[PDB]
Amino acid sequence: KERACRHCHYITTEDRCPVCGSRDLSDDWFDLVIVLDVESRIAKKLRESIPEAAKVPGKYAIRVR
Amino acid sequence: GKIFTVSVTVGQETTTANLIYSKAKTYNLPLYAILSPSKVKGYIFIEAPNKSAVEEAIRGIRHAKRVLPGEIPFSEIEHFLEEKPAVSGFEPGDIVELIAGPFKGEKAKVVRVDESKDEIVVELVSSVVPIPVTVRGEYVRLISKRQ
Amino acid sequence: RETFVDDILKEIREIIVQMVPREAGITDVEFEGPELVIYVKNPEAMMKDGELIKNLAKVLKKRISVRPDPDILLPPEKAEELIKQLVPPEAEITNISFDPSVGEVLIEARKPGLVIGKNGETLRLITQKVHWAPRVVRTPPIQSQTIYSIRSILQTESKDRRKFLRQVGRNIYRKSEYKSRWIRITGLGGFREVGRSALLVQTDESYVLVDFGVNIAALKDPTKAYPHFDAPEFRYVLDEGLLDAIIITHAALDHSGMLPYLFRYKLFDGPIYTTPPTRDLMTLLQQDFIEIQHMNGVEPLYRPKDIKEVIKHTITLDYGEVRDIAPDIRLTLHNAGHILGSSIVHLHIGNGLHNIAITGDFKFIPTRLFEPAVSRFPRLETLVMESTYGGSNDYQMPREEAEKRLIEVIHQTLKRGGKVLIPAMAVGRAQEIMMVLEEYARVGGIEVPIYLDGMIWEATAIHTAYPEYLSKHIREQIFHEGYNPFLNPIFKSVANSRERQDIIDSGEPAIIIATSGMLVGGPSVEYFKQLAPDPKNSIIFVSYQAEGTLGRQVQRGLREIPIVGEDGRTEVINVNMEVHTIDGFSGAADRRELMSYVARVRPRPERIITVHGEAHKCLDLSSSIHKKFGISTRAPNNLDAIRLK
Amino acid sequence: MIRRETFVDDILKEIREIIVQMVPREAGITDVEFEGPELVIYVKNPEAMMKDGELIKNLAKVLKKRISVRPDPDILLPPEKAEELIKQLVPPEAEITNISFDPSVGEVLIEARKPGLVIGKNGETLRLITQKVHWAPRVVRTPPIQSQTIYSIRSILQTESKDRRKFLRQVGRNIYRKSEYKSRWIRITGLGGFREVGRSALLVQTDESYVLVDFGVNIAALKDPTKAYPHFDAPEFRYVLDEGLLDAIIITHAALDHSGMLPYLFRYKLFDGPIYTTPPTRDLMTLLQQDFIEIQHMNGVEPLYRPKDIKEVIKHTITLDYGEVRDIAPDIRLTLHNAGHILGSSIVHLHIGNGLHNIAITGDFKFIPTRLFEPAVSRFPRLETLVMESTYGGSNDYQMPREEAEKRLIEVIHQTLKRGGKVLIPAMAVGRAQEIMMVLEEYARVGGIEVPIYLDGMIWEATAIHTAYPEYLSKHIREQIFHEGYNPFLNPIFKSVANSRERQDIIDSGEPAIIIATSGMLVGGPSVEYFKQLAPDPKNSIIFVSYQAEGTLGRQVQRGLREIPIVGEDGRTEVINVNMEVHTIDGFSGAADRRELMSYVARVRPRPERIITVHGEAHKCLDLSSSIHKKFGISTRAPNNLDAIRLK
RNA sequence: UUUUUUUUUUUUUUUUUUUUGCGCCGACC
DNA sequence: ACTGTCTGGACTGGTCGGCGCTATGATC
DNA sequence: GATCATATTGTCCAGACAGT
Ligand SMILES: [Zn+2]
Ligand SMILES: [Zn+2]
Ligand SMILES: [Zn+2]
Repeated sequence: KERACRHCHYITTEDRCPVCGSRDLSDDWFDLVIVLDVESRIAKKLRESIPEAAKVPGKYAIRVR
Repeated sequence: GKIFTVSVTVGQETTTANLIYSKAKTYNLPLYAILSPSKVKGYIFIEAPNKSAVEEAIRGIRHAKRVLPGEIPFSEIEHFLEEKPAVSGFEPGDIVELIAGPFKGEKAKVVRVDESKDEIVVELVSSVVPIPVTVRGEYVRLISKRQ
Repeated sequence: RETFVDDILKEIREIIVQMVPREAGITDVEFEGPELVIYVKNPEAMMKDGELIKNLAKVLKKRISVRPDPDILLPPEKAEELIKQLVPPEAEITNISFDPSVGEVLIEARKPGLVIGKNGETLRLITQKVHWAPRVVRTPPIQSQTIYSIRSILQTESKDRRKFLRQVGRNIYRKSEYKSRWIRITGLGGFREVGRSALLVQTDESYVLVDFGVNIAALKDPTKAYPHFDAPEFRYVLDEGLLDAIIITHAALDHSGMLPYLFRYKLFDGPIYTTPPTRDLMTLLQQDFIEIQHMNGVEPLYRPKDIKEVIKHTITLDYGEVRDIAPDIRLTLHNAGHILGSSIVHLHIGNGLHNIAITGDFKFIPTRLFEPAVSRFPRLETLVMESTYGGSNDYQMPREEAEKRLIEVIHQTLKRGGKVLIPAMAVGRAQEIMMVLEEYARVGGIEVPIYLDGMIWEATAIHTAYPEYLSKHIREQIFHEGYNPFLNPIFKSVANSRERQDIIDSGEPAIIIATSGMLVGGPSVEYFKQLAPDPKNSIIFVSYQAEGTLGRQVQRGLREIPIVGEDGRTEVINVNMEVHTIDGFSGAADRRELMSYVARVRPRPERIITVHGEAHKCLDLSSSIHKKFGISTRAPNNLDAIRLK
Repeated sequence: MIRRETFVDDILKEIREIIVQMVPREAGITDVEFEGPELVIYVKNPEAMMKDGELIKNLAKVLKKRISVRPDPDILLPPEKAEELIKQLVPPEAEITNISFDPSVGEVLIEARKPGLVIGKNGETLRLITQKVHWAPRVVRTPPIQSQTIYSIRSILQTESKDRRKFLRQVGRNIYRKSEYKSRWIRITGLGGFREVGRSALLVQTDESYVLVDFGVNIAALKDPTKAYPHFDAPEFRYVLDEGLLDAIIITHAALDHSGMLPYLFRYKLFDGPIYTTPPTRDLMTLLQQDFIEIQHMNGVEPLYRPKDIKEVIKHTITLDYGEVRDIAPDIRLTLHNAGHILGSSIVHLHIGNGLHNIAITGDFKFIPTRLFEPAVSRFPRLETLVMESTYGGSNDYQMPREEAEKRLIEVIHQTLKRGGKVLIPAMAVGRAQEIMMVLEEYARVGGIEVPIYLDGMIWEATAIHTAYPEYLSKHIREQIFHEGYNPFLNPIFKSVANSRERQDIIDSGEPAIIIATSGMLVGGPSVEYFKQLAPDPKNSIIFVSYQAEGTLGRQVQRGLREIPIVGEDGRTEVINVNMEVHTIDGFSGAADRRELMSYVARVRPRPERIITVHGEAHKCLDLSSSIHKKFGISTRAPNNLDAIRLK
């Protein structure tokens, strides 16, 4: 199963969080966002919404529940 | 860059987006970002400088049908990136339809709305007696808006 | 909520492996509803005798169900052959079913006593030589559609049933023996009124609903037809899904009418604890109610799939069997004597903290059908009693002269060549009338056939399927002797309208027992229409006739009744037949019977709650009990909560 | 909060239509909205609104609602010009102290020593000044003695004006979510205080609205949380709190066993809504909660709630006066009547539906005349169910009469002042202490004693609150304050200490004095220090006015034991020798005895259909219920906790 | 030394009588 | 006003019998 | 090993129409 972090909204397959090292990950999330370039327009839009998102390219989630 | 639409099989947008992302990573495709909202079914958004990059990225995948010949303005998909509760935007007194949950395919009237717990209380319209029930905000769909 | 079922299961497994010898080979231990299931690889060492199983059940205080491991399973054909060879030929085995998922074989036999054994040793022998846990049910002498349908539904949904049972067992044993801080009793319906009964038992840990029913008299008004769904406690229980179980006292629409409505809107997901006769009769009655509501043109309350879901969520309990339905509540059922499968609900909350007995509809005098209600309990503190006949002047006539008058009226009618039409309920008084008629005809008094039309045949078949729930006389006749009173050749069933027309047109005398006491539907109206002009015939009323019904119009003495004809014109029915009324066959307890039950109950309850009756009748009964015995009595209204402890 | 159907828009439209039809065009209606139970009307030209005083009364009678008329915020006088006009226009004898302006709603708060001059005959002065200033006035009484609690509450309300206005608007929208609705059924569940003393909790439940009455805490069994707090495990209470369906909370009087649990709900965000209480009750319950958390911190135990929770309780409290009928629910109307137990003590009267049923919850009350407060109101327009306290419901529970108790207290003070002995009277700050000071002042008025009386602790705050609210006192005290012009509270013999130095040098002065201190149980405060420094002083007297509980220093003092070892601070123990005589006068209690309860039952009007006896021991409650049933024939009940009784 | 809320009775049972379509190929008159 | 071009349509009735054809990829 | 959504979008005659 794939779970998303509650802090940086990063989806990872292991317990450790490779972005902020948070131990609270949520198994329920929607609207998967894939970031390949940091300077992307949608990455910039997500940055002003969630400050911790789009710091490192990879999978991301819009909301955590 | 520019937002482009890729028509994919309904209910399997996340896997197609993941395969496209992996192919772009492995083969160094000039793909900027990929957005796949859960509410949108059968369509994904890929940011690329030109549609030729999208066409080259999505080819070779059975589940990527075609790229829509057009460019989406960023204001159209701006609201998708913003995080808003599903309960918000609902007012008591209207009629909603429960897409999922134990009450699938049932019409209900909204009674109480609270954004703290992200839950909405509704009353079934076909019930002979009013029995309020608590359901998730994302499970309901607004049929009509009255009061 | 937090649960400790895993720790309890681990402790139980440790106790088992401490007590059971190692050669048995215990593999899995789990909970299936209110009983414990143990899987072993060597059933021979586990159950060489019943003493080990009895000791395990006594120590664990659970119902032990030993099943073989699924890996060691004989082929179904070899298993069937071995079961047929082991069972004596006197027990006629009809159907044998197998469950590949869990070790269990269902055996349908005409004589389940021989299959079970004198002390259960035959079941152990079968499950040892064949490695299949046996379950024995009775094949009725008269085929029943409802019971066959229920068995087919249970067999075809084995996986869902097993999942539901496992979930129920996990929910029941979420924690060990817990002492409740307080016990609360609230009545959502049936308090100071007749019909739409609903009793909620609330503790600090578990919630129990008792005889959730519906009202038919006030069906036009939704505020009185259904129990109070607006109660804050009931709303909190239903919204959070904290309802542990639902128990139905007996199969009647005022006690089980609202049960499928909860499953229609997914308001309930737990188990239902009724006796098998109660389950079958309540399913038949609910189906008939749905069909009647559909035929009347009104919107049906629920659907047959909801009744199927009720069947799939029903756990069957016998008389005197103690089962754990909650972490702090223990439930046992005792005979009530009202109808077939009628049970008095006894609740043992805590480890001796409190005891509640909900009698419901019951009878305390011996009858031709069932034994009198059980008045002895291991412990009793609060008693909930019906007050249908709680008035001071309410005194039903004794049974013997009422049945003598019925017999002499029938004999007089048959002497002149007339026909006897007896409108009656689907269950209850009809079977008592058939038993009385069979007793009268067994000595050669009458030779005319007795015709049962409508649901009378189905109810008779259901009654034959469960002879152990009947009275001691019928039980002795069926078991000790080879004579079945229900299997008399005088009882005939009419299949279609052609047979009914032949019966009506025949000049030979006959007795017809229809299925509509008020002549408001069914074959009763047709029989009355086609037999009214004949002066030799007679009609006997054995139940109260409500105002506005055809039966009340005939009973009052109306010689002519204008009705709508087939062509749309008014038709006149000339009632030249004799009219008789014998209301001595009512299954409800008399006021004298209620007083005798209060006086002779052991132990004496601390308080008595009077429900299920008119407000003045309930108040009169409570005042009479308080003045005669000194016990504190209350007659609360609806939405009233009483803190017993 | 939680969103509801909120049909208040149609009701407001109909009310505006009625106002337009009745009130003239020149009034200039601009905005009509609900601020709690009251109705707020904004007018461009308030001159034509109130040319005659009968128009507002007629509009209020027609609309059946309290109406507050304020000018539109578009036109407003400057605050300096408005203040100058108000100061120069009111009579100089009003003695206005502080003037505060609220430009958001166009309301001015006026604080004066004599609000009667500001209001005038049927509000003619108020109408004239708000016509000449174009500002909605609100008048409160400035106490002769400065009160820290009242000043802090007023400052908090003024500084938090916008959130208070938003909360009031939300409350008004929630109250009028439906029109005049007739309830189908009424039931009352006792979550606490039933067949027990303390931690009272009464929940009135209808098919539309839920009302909580007197949410309190128990201090005798605080060690066990099950017996200290109201029953939160009740399914009805859980359903009400989880769904946010609690319409309002009403407090009968300020006590820890009636209002001690209020900050707990706001600490964990369990309840969000209005609290209806008398302003003296609000001030005294805030003081009591502050004392409770202070003594909890001093004892080393974790406090139940923080002072910010008390501030939240203050910000969510709506104040009502005696005899004012207000709508708190679509089907429930609330009225408060005098109880006579303590200052601000009220009898909760609930009018459910349009004459469908009426419930009166007396709580703690007194029926005999009292020097401090008038006797409880026994006359109601409609009454069907009566809920009353049963603290002294036993047949032998007859208390010692006040007149000869006062005579005994006077002779004790005489025999202890002729010899020049010091006096120590341990009493609670809210209870019998004020009655003791009133008795002493009346005795010293003739000239029997001239030694000043020192009040140490929270007694000064309670005295200041009593001065700030004299209209809730007895008829004689109101007469003396208003027309006689003499203030019994302002006697020169009443002195207040400043710090521990004043206590120390008044201890070592040696002159005879009368000392009143809080913490009558002698568990803390200045009382223990005063007793420690008074124990070796020969020839002194101490009077006890309340019952003493086991395990306390007061019980040991009352027992008359010669050796009283008391553990001191910093982990060291101290031993003192007592030669100080003890006096026991339990005649100043504010709880009605058995005879008063029977007299109240007999003299109530109209006779209720049923009487429910609560707030007392189980045997006493049962005895009182049986006695009332045998004497008057009324169907009485003594329900236990978690018992719901259907009334209609 | 003080203003603006209201109040009361008429609707009954525990339930009922039968393979459509699609296309291809061959063939007769 | 002529003239070549694009588009739509109907393709004789009946009868005999036979011979196939009417899901699939991806979790849980 | 069992189920679940989804599953792609032949020539000739006559009438209407751009082109010169
Ligand atoms: Zn993270
Ligand atoms: Zn019944
Ligand atoms: Zn009190």
